[PDB]
Amino acid sequence: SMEQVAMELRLTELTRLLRSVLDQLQDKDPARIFAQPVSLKEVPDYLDHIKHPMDFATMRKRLEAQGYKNLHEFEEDFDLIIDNCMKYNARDTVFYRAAVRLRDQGGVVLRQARREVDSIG
Repeated sequence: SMEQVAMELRLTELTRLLRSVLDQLQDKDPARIFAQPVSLKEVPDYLDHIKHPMDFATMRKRLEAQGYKNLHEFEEDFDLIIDNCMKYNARDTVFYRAAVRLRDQGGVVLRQARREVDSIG
């Protein structure tokens, strides 16, 4: 149908905007601490601690399959990255501190993304 196509174009455009959002958030992680999944070869107990692992490469795969229906879904995944880290790692670690800085810096980007998503519909 024509409606299915229009819906698909909206999803494609959301995907375009989320790709730009994802790029901007990942720039706030210049150490690349959150770029890839935590290695289960190197942290073999990780899944005993963290039930829903997340990372920027895994988000990017979902994004490119147009797997985010709305900004809320994308934000859920970004929040997992931060929140997982802040649980597994102690306050005095470069990992925890990196997550805090990512959260604080990403807040700004996500604030305007929400306005853009609502504005353009």
